[PDB]
Amino acid sequence: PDNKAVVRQLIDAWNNGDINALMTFWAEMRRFLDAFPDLRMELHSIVSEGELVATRMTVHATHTGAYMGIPPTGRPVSCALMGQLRIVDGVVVDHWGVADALGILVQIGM
Repeated sequence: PDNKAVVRQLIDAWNNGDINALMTFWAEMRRFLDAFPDLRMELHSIVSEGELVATRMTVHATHTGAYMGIPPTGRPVSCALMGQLRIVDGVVVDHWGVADALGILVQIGM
């Protein structure tokens, strides 16, 4: 079971809408997905070692929902996102992440 292949398939599943493949692998995340439900993930780099896998990504989406009170603008966003995943037995068990939240506020007009 290659950790680095699980991640690359989780991103594929999310960007293509495969409920099942995304479930074979399993706060502020809801703020995003409520404000940017259409978000898409572009993987720039991936580092694996043991159960931990780390990613550099850009999130692409359109601002259709209220984000932290800012009303929806319709404008697309591109937000840098770095995360860490813990994969046990081929399924993600924990996740850490830092998104460029401030860079979103610039992109939409705040």
